[PDB]
Amino acid sequence: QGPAEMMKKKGNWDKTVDVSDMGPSHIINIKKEKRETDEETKQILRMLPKDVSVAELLRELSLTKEEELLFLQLPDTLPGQPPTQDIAENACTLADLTEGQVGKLLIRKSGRVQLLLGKVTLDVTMGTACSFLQELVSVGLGDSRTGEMTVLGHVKHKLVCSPDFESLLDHKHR
Amino acid sequence: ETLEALILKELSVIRDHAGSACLRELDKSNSPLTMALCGSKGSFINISQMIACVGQQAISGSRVPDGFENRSLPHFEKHSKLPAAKGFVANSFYSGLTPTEFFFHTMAGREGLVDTAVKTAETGYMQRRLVKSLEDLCSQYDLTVRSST
Amino acid sequence: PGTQMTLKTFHFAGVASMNITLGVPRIKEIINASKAISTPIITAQLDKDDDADYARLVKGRIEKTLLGEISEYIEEVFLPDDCFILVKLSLERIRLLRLEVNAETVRYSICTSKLRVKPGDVAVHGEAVVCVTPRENSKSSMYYVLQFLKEDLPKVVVQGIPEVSRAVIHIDEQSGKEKYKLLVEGDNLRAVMATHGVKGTRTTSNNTYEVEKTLGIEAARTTIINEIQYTMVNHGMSIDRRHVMLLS
Amino acid sequence: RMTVGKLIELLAGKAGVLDGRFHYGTAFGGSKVKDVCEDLVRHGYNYLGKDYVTSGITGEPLEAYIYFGPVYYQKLKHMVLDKMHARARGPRAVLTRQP
Amino acid sequence: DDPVVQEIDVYLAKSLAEKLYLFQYPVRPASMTYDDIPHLSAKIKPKQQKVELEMAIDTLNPNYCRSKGEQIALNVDGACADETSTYSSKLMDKQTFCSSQTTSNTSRYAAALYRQGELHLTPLHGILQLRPSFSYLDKADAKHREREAEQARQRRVQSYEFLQKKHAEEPWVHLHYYGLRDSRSEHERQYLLCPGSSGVENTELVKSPSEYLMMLMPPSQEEEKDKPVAPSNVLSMAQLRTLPLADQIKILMKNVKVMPFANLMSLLGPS
Amino acid sequence: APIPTVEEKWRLLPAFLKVKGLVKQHIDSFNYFINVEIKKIMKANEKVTSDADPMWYLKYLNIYVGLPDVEESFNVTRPVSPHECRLRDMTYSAPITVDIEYTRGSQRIIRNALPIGRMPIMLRSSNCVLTGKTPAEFAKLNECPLDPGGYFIVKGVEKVILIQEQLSKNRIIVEADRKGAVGASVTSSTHEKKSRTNMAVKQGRFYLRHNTLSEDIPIVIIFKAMGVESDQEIVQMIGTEEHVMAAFGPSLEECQKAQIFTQMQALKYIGNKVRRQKTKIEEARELLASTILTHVPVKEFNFRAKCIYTAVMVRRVILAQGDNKVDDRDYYGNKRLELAGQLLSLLFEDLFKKFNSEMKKIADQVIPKQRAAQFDVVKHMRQDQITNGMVNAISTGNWSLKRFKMDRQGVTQVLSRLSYISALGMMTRISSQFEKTRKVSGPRSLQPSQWGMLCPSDTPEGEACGLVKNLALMTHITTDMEDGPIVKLASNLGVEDVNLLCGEELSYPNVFLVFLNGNILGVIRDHKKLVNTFRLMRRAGYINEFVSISTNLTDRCVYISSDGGRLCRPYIIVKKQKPAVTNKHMEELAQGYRNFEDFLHESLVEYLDVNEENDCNIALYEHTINKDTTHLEIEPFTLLGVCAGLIPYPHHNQSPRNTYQCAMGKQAMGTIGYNQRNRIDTLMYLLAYPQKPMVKTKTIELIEFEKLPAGQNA
Amino acid sequence: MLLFCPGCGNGLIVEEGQRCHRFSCNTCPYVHNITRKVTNRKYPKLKEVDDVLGGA
Ligand SMILES: [Zn+2]
Repeated sequence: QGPAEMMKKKGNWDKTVDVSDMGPSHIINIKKEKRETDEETKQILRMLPKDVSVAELLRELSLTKEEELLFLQLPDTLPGQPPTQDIAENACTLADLTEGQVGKLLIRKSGRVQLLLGKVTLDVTMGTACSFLQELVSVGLGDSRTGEMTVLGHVKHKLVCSPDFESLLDHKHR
Repeated sequence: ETLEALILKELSVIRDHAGSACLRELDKSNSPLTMALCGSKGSFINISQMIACVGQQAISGSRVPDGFENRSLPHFEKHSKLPAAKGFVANSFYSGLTPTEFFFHTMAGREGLVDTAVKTAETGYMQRRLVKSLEDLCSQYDLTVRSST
Repeated sequence: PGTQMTLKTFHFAGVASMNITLGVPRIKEIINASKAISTPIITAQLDKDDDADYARLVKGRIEKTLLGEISEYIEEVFLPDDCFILVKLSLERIRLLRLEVNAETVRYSICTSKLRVKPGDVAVHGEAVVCVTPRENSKSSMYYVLQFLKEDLPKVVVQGIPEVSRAVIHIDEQSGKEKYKLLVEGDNLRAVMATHGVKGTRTTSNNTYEVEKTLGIEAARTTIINEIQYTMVNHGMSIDRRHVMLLS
Repeated sequence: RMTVGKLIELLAGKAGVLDGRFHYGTAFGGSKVKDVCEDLVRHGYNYLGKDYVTSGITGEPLEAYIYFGPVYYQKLKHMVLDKMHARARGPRAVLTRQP
Repeated sequence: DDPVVQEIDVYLAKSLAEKLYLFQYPVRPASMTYDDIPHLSAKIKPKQQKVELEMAIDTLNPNYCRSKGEQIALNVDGACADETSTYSSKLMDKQTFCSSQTTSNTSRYAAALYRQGELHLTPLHGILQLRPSFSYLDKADAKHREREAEQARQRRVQSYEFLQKKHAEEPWVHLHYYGLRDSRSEHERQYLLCPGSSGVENTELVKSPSEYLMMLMPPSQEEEKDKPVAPSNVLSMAQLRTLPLADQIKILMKNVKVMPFANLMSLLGPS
Repeated sequence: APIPTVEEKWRLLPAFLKVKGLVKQHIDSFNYFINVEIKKIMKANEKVTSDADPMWYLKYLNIYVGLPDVEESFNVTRPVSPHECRLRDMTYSAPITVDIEYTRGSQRIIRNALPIGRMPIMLRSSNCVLTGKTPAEFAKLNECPLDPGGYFIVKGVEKVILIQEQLSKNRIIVEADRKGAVGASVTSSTHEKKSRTNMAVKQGRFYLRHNTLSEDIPIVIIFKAMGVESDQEIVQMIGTEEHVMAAFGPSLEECQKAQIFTQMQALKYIGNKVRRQKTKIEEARELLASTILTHVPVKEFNFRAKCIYTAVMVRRVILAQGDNKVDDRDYYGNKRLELAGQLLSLLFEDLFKKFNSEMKKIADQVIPKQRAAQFDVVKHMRQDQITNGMVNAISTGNWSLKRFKMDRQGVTQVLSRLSYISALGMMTRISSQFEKTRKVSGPRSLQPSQWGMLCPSDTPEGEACGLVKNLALMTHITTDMEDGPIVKLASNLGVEDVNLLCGEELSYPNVFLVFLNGNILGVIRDHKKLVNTFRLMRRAGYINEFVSISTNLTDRCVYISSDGGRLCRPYIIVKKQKPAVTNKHMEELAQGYRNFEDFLHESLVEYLDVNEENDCNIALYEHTINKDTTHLEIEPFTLLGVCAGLIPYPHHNQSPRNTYQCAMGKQAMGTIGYNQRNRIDTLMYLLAYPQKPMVKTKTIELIEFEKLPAGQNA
Repeated sequence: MLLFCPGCGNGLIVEEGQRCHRFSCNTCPYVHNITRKVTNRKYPKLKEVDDVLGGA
């Protein structure tokens, strides 16, 4: 039994100096030291789960309906054409696309997530979560030498976008 | 190892009784039998392979090791341990072997055939180092053994 | 002989383990008389060959043991005013092992080959747990050397022969006697002979150099001939003994 | 040595010559002995290739039957006319004056 | 199984395209942020965009060894000279961070903001990692060391010095810091909410899947090594691509000697 | 009830053999060389530059190789046959000419016809007389229709360039030393950079070894010098596994004891340690930039890529402690083959470079000063050098590529004309590197990776047993790839650049790496969908059919291979418990409508590399197919080679008896060709009345052996 | 067990604390003062059963 084997160590070791609320003994709770994992960074005690994209959207939409920042990875080309530029070798891209409503996203029975893209459909998948921190900013460069900067928020999760080549070559087999 | 000892045990029993269930059915005046009785050429254990069943083809005294990832060849499932998948060959030289059996058996043949030259590599230099230290000793007329001095 | 030999498989002395080298390489090593050699097997005889538990007990007395195995738990300990290394002893295991040890025996082991530590640095609280204190490094390294110490002491030997690796009880079945005998590997004969229980006057080593070092050259002359004949016959080639007696 | 294929080849070649056909012997296949054996009896030969034989030195029949058939034999480049050699006292090397 | 749920629309905003930059600290676990820390100066080199920060840190607090701070403060700067002093005070009240560029092309990456029923997208003008500066040891070493103390052609185009001169040619552009707690943040965050209706047919995204495949993964070779007149052995079931029919039958009839026509249109196609 | 067997599968073997197969390795490799490789190698050295006088230069613009012809005593020429060369001791060769431009004070002097040297021609290659001829017009050249080709004629003696076998390059491997201590090493070979790198763990902390340093150097110091200044990064790049970091932990104490913590401190610390012939900073930095782990690419001073490379290799060492087992030294997936083309190309590079530079020597010695008027290069543009080098290398049989620093010998052998078989069996031979220099003793034996690629039962009697070997009867050796498109597919399919990640990510068990030819690409999830996407695109035929993909789930890495020199073999594709091929297809092939290539694009067969052979399952005979099958075996007897194919019923004999016959077929007296009476050879054995065997194999009908028989029926 | 400085990210080291012992950064003034009792767990392996029960 734990305590029974523990008694002899209990008889000697159980001293501590955590009651010393003074300079060369105190710690401020915000300035914790660091262990290698964010989850493990709970070192001063006073006493990962799995998820799927559909569920994440479901929480952000129903269980707590609140806006959040994301970051996504785009495939090299979109199923249009370089607007009035006619490819040299420049790929159709989102960088210069027009503002406003542009498309939709849909998820299926059994949880398959896909992105409606005009005539075609494209698959989206979640990237890798991380312990460390990321933020989004912008700069008001109003003058040639000086300006002001703004931070908008912190990104939570990131995604990749990828067309399913199987559903692409099936239109007419090569 | 406990398992594998039981495996080789059973397989050896298969050959022991297969040969046993062959030697008694052979006629007298059978030729391999006559040449193996008087002992000039062959052995009983040899007749059994040539008629009844070729044995577990051990490599260096072990079952054939896995060459690919967790299997000896693609033709068998990963982590498989069944007898055929680790060297056992069920055919005799009379029915003729099958591709995997032929490949495993030729692996065991080459292992030995590499040896004959090599096992002469050390033998020569024992033959030298010994005689080059000991060829001088001779037996004298007073029945003692004396060196050159 | 080195040419006619077959060198067949399954040489395990009937215990399906602890095989040794044979034939050409073995003889090549016997005759070189190298003072160091692999597979240093040693045989020994018991006081009573049917006393199974006592055979195990002497096995325990002779086998090498470490602080890191006689204990199921060890921990570094940090306190706001002290730092020290703690060990928790496997009491029930020691009973099961029939090991002739006590907590303080570690203390005796301590201060040997461990660089300036003193017995007073060790606090033997009781039968269950014992602990040790660090010291100021004072040069070439920092006080936090605790880490190196903490992972090093578990390695220290506490009981048994340092030079032995493992020992095996061999059993027999023949009608003459169904008894036990002790087989040991490790290159030091003098130690195994110097214990209670072992019938030391019958102990035998396979490597020549040790038996020469302990019993004199006239015992070496006999170990050669035993060894060569043993390996020849355990292959199965017939060489007249007068032909090997000259060589020895 | 265990060369069974040499026992079979001598049989299949016999049925081939008697019937006018070349028999395949590929690996992991080829003509089967269970089947060649019947082509012999069609011509009046024993279904396992061993025949009667009479001794040419005595004229009285042998006591065993003998295994006759056609086998492919291939002659090799190592002839003995090229290998005999014998020296009495020929030339010598200059540096170390032995033969 | 049909796309039966969560049919959210998508929108795009260009208002912040050239303004968005992404900053992260690999050394900072996500469980706390720098909201409480005043950044005392900020800087950018817009050409070859690269970023430096400067911020304050508390000193009176128990997790600060003020004695150590003073002792190393006397060393990182000139002990009593302060020619290029980084701290007028004798204590480390500030730190500085450096940044590292992450990629040479940010075009394939965009920021996304989720809202109930709508998604808004905008590209990223840059992504830089952030580094804590360790240079104070370097200048302590420099202080201690200094206290202790035509032309021929070259093949040095790949020089470190040349690219450092190119880097040094750009002076540092400074900015005024404003934290996330400033109403400025929301005042500008609304710009990403682009105007528009719920859904309109896009001018782009017109190409067909087969077309989308071909220009997605174009032929690596733009001109074929040999002609389809079969100067070398060539496909037969994959009908010759442009060969005139009268020559197609010639190709087919060099293979087979005789042939009733009724099976041909399977090879040349029913059309 | 069994699946109905497609009995006509064996027809595919003649269809494969009538294009690929025997002797075609040598012919194809030389054909590739003289037609696309010579042009690149000249392109790489297109211009030479003067010592003075700006805008003075001499330029090559194109180069040609012509067709074989002979000198004659009146600077006049005629074409020659192979046999006129055998009878006259001449050398079967074709002139090399270039279209040189050189400066004259006048802005140009064009040229198109200029003899720069001579090139020996391989028989039956695209530039020889014999190619494309018909058997009835062979007789007029005195040549024999059946002759294998693929060899050279030099000074009148037929010579062969044996297939060489190399170990794979730019590929990490961990091993245990003789002392038991673990280690790792790679050979970072670019076109010339054969320099090695190595690391050691000799005491419980990790260190590097090099010829470039005078001592050994631990890991963390170099990690600091590389631009990783903080300690928090290391546990990221190594992983958060507690026992892994616990093992690693002590390997940094000896570093952090030394008060070197910022990159330049490290640099000046290592800079003083270089084996030279403060500046030590830059001297160390260039070293760390160009000469260490060179095969891993980096843009200028973005060291991150090779940082992770060291991290991953070290991680493997850590897990080597948990389990000592490693990949065998001779697993054939890790061994590459060199043919006539690669060998010859490496020689012509050094010889051409040395020609150009020596021309520069004589030019520099006169051009600026030694005359009042400009010199002309035609007074020195000489052409015996290339000829001498080429012929001497092929005839003598040993090369010294002193730029590459290799001085190998035994590259050529005279073609044994003992019989018909000895010639063929010689053409498919392989030699090896060891050559009894070390007591390896292991590689002599047969490994199961050799299945079907190499003949089991063909290896020489005596001491070289197991060193020399022979190609199987159906096997292709792949050529090198230009690496263009395949990177794009991964970039789109879901890879995430490691440059963008922190290092914790490789720790999760739910992520995989992806490499390409030993080079790093990113990080992937759901490796399976990558493999399915790749094979589905390769079957329909976008990517090249010889590209291969494979996985190793213990290492959680996915390997992409497109390099040349690794063997491949065809198999039928099977799906849903039934083969793709059908009896109707096979009838059409017999009738001649569809040929082998059609089978390739209809996704009915495909090539499997030995490295990818590991991951699939193969059924031998169709009646053994089950749910897990992924291919099928076309014809099992192609496991056997060319000389092992004369033995009837080999699967009945005891194998040592089949090895001995595999070496007496190469000695039986027989017939040699149809022109056997016209050739004057140094020694030639013939039989008077040869007969064809009564029991005959099927390989004995593919090689047309019973047209040139070597025995009698007794 | 390794521990890193929040101030500068480098591994923290124990030192002779003035009142209570101390982790301190080797370079930056960030420090950490030991309040609680703390240990780390090893749990080494023991001997197998075969020859520990065999022969009693
Ligand atoms: Zn720190």
